[PDB]
Amino acid sequence: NIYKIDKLNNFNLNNHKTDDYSLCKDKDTALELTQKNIQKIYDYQQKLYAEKKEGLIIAFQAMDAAGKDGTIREVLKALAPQGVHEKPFKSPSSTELAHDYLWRVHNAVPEKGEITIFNRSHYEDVLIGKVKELYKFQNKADRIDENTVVDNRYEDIRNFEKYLYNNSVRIIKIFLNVSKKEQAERFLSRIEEPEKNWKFSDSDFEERVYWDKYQQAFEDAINATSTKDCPWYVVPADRKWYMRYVVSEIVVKTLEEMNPKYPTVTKETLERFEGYRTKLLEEYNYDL
Amino acid sequence: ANIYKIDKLNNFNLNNHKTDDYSLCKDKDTALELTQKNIQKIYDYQQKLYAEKKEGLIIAFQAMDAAGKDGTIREVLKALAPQGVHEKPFKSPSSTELAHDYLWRVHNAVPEKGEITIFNRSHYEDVLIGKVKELYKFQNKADRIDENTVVDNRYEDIRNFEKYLYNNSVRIIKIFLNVSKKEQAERFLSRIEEPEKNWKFSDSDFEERVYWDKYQQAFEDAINATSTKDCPWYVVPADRKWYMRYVVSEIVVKTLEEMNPKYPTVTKETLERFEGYRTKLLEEYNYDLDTIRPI
Amino acid sequence: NIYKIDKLNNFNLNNHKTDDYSLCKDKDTALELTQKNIQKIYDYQQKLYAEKKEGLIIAFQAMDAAGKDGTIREVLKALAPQGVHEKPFKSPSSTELAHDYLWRVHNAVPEKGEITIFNRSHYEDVLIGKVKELYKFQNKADRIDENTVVDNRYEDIRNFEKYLYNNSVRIIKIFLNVSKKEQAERFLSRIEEPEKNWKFSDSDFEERVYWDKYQQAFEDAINATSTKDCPWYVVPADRKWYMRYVVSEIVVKTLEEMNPKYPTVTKETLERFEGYRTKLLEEYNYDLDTIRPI
Amino acid sequence: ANIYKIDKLNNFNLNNHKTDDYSLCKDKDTALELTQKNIQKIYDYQQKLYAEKKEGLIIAFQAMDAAGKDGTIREVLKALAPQGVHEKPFKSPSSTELAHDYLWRVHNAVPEKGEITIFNRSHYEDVLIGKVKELYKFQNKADRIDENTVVDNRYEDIRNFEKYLYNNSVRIIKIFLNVSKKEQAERFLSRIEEPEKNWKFSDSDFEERVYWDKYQQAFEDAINATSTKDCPWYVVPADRKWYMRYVVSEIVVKTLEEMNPKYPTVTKETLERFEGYRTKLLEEYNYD
Ligand SMILES: Nc1ncnc2c1ncn2[C@@H]1O[C@H](COP(=O)(O)OP(=O)(O)CP(=O)(O)O)[C@@H](O)[C@H]1O
Ligand SMILES: Nc1ncnc2c1ncn2[C@@H]1O[C@H](COP(=O)(O)OP(=O)(O)CP(=O)(O)O)[C@@H](O)[C@H]1O
Ligand SMILES: Nc1ncnc2c1ncn2[C@@H]1O[C@H](COP(=O)(O)OP(=O)(O)CP(=O)(O)O)[C@@H](O)[C@H]1O
Ligand SMILES: Nc1ncnc2c1ncn2[C@@H]1O[C@H](COP(=O)(O)OP(=O)(O)CP(=O)(O)O)[C@@H](O)[C@H]1O
Ligand SMILES: [Mg+2]
Ligand SMILES: [Mg+2]
Ligand SMILES: [Mg+2]
Ligand SMILES: [Mg+2]
Ligand SMILES: [Mg+2]
Ligand SMILES: [Mg+2]
Ligand SMILES: [Mg+2]
Ligand SMILES: [Mg+2]
Ligand SMILES: [Mg+2]
Ligand SMILES: [Mg+2]
Repeated sequence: NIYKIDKLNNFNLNNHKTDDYSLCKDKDTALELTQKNIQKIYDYQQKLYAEKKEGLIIAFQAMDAAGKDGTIREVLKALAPQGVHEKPFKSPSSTELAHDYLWRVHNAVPEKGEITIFNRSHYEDVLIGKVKELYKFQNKADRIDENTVVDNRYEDIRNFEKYLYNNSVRIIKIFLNVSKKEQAERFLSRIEEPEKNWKFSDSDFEERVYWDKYQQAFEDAINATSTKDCPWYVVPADRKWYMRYVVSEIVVKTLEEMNPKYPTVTKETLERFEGYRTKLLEEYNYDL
Repeated sequence: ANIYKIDKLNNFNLNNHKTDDYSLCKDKDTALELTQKNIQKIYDYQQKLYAEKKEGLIIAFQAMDAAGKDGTIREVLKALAPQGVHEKPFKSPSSTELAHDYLWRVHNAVPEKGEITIFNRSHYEDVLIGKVKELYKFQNKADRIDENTVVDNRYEDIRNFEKYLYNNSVRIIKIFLNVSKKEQAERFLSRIEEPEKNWKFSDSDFEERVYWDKYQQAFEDAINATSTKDCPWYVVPADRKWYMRYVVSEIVVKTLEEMNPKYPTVTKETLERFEGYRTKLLEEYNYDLDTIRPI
Repeated sequence: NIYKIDKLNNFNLNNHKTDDYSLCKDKDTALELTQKNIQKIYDYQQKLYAEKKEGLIIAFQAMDAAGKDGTIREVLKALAPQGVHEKPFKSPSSTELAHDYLWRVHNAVPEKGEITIFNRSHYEDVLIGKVKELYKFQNKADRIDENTVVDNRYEDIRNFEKYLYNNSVRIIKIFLNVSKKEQAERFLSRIEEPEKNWKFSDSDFEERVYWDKYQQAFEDAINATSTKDCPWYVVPADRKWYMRYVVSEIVVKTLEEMNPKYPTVTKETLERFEGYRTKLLEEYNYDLDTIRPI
Repeated sequence: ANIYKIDKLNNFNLNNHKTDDYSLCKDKDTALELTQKNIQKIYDYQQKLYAEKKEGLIIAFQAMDAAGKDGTIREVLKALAPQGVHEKPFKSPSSTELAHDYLWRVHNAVPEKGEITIFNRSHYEDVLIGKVKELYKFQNKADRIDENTVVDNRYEDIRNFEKYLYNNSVRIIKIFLNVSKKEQAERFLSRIEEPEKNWKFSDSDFEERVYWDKYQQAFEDAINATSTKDCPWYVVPADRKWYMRYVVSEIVVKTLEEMNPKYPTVTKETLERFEGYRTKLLEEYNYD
């Protein structure tokens, strides 16, 4: 489709507008379809957790004020608490930098049965990491050539994500594609609305100088890491209502692929359970 | 303070707390509606708590099997947004956990300031099944550890841990879901009979019933030993799901109300810099942005 | 007990000289005895690890260049790798500060059978934390009284260390008491010796302006947290050879009190193991080296 | 030597690697002394590695019970200072570890740059006992996971994980302590007969011997599938402890030599500030 990228070297960011709304032009229709999706997401979550077969990472990667937290909140607040974690990837700590860049990411992968939301991800290491060439200023072995760091990261990311797939963990990778002007509108709202002032930071503003280089880094990453098993989704982010609709559709269709079910217990277990049932009935004279 | 809130030591008589009390709200449909209103208020409080990053909250459920821990967590606390929430079931300790001290695994799960951690079971298991089955007698420990004071030292150390947490901006809500033995049996029958619930039944669920009375006494002992003003116990009648969900929603709302979270007010320095950012943004687009202020 | 403080409100730092050497006046004797102690520490560690009954924290708290790392290295390199962790407590990360201050410390406590060395400790929260009043700049609930933060930390620390003791974890708390001048000598060496340059920092120099306040904070902490179960050891730190001797003595004598032993198997296990012995011998037609030659 | 080092795929014949080869050093006392020389050098390199904070080292021992893992770790690596050292035994996975993917618990234990982590057993357990006992057939996983390719996918994913670590300044030394069944028996008899060693013996130690030949096959298969230039396997004869300790000391010291750690040299600006501090210190004590 128009938003799913599932092969390498097949992505042109200029062809993906930030304000496309072609799947559903009517805002109230989209709001309602979102609510239908959310109810199904809930139901699938309950089955996933009962079965304990397969985990799911829901990863959002986007510029500041593109919509990550608000999309996470509005679309996934319907989930029950059981088996859910949300992990924001912030500027790495000293300990995290002292380790390898996937250490903190792999640590947060969900168990089978569980859902982990990533607010940012391992892709920071080929986004800000690439744009600011952070590897040039970081401690590493003399034998690491700076000229292969980024290409090795794309290979290693491909390999890590495939390893996860092969071990019953799927990843949903969502790029919330916001325009520079819409970012500005949202920033002004963070400044002007006292309830939002806590969400604005110096680094939010400072990234704007590098806007075009970030766009290029996104394009490069999506070209390097989109596969059938681990696709990228490029979601127009200029309208929150439409972005929340599209994300709800991606999550529900991925859960449908996983097809979780309540487990069937073995015939032996069922016979033992029937024994316990009789004992319970006998204890209360069959008045239960 | 309340019929259900125990907030002083040595003040608890479990036989005076009926499993089927419903005195705060006798009408099921009233309670269902009020619970939904509570859940919205919990969400609103959570958003402020998360913004402020001042105080963390543990919501701990301790109860017998099929008392309603998971059901209550799901129906009431699905209100929360995902941000800043963890749910931690305490299961039979692993080798590594047993090789450590018993609070190690529990302290590791404590929330950050601004965050909420739900405990499905807790450190109290170490004075419930730990006491009932005298598990300390079969566990590795130093020769100098006096077996006769293990449990009393646990109540003291738990009091001190919870007070330490309170002194460091972490509150704990301790909820005992007080179910009857018969209602437990009814819920077990449903786990057996309903295919969608069969995964939730275990041999150990049935086998704990032999120790029912000993567990009741251990609960009473623990609540007598650890209820304080800062770290009270709530004894919630559990025989009606609708009522238990109402009461739990009320406890959570009222605790968040006491925490009184607010969206942070930024310093004068931040405000000055924000004015500069606003102007730069406006100038970049020739003042063609949505502003709530005049130009 | 000239160096051991084991009761509350019983410590006067001015009575503890940084250059006392009264337990062993002869350097070469002390060097030899330290080597003997190190071998004994290794032997005890092997028994401790086998038994899996009791854990040990060895915690060093001192100013920069007092000799924490060098003493850890020279004395505790005796240990086999199995069951050992060394945990330096640095400036807390965002995550650590978002948690409660004992979170990161409790996470690092050893398992039964194991030894964790703390280079700095939870006491930083009543040392630099008290000196610089760091609690005034940190996120916390409005109901927290800033004026009782430090006193509550001494009570909570006492309680945490007692809790550990009650759960089979001992703590050795060592204050390496160096003089301001000897610190200056050691700083000069870090500057002048190329292989040591990496160990010097601006913050090392800058702490010297707060020397007296740090001394007072150490005194306050030792007054507030010394007990029979969790004593403090105030070790003169102006001579490395003597400091290493004294530390080796404290560690040997603490392990001796723990009295670790290789475990004895149960009668049931012994019978099974005797059966396995027979099977092994029969498999090789008795051509195995047995200490019961038949 | 290239007699013990395997550094290419599909190049390994276990039957040609005898458990009692001693061809690098036939004289026990010469070997014991060379071991002590190596140990002094390992210590020196450890100090520099820790100062530099550029590269981490995993020293992984994978071997049957009583092959010599603990005793080799102890005798060869007790000379290490405690700073920057961890030892991690991989035991039977806990419920939480099984709920996660099999590399989660392994990757969590990887050392920081500057640090050394000893692995007693490793991620290779998942293609040793995991293969021998077909543990994946009894473990929760997604329905889409092909049981017939689980082990092959594990070799691929292990190759990719180890390469990823190498690309991120973490080396791994993989040591197979190749002990004979008879020598295992001799060592087990000692564990039974010496009361101080009884704690080291278990029913599972004795029970593994029924699968001896399947384990030998699994080792051969693993070493064929995972030996590379950057992440070689070392097949160390384990029937004589003195010789095994010598060879392990040689592998570790030569790997550290390759890492070539150095005490850092500070920048000219920092040096000038330090010279400022030196003067102030000298002035404070009147040049004493
Ligand atoms: N691997 C990595 N390397 C460098 N920066 C990273 C990173 N992973 C995330 N970050 C950065 O951390 C920031 C996290 O954004 P978030 O909105 O959570 O915090 P913030 O804006 O308050 C943090 P800051 O203090 O940097 O402004 C972003 O600037 C993001 O690019
Ligand atoms: N500190 C502790 N010591 C001993 N048992 C503990 C414990 N903490 C929790 N447990 C026990 O672990 C069990 C956890 O039950 P839970 O309902 O989560 O099922 P489970 O997933 O552990 C498998 P099962 O249904 O067979 O119990 C309870 O029996 C609880 O008492
Ligand atoms: N809880 C705490 N609160 C604040 N600061 C803390 C702390 N725990 C440790 N620290 C501080 O962190 C520093 C730890 O020193 P560290 O060993 O990281 O090196 P450093 O940055 O001083 C470089 P150098 O090797 O030159 O001394 C000390 O200044 C110590 O007081
Ligand atoms: N990934 C994994 N899957 C299954 N078993 C694993 C494993 N990793 C390690 N193990 C097993 O765990 C055991 C750990 O060996 P070790 O000799 O330390 O333990 P142990 O003998 O104390 C366990 P016990 O005494 O219960 O038999 C070995 O049998 C090893 O094969
Ligand atoms: Mg965000
Ligand atoms: Mg929710
Ligand atoms: Mg930012
Ligand atoms: Mg439950
Ligand atoms: Mg149970
Ligand atoms: Mg130090
Ligand atoms: Mg050592
Ligand atoms: Mg310092
Ligand atoms: Mg071993
Ligand atoms: Mg074994």
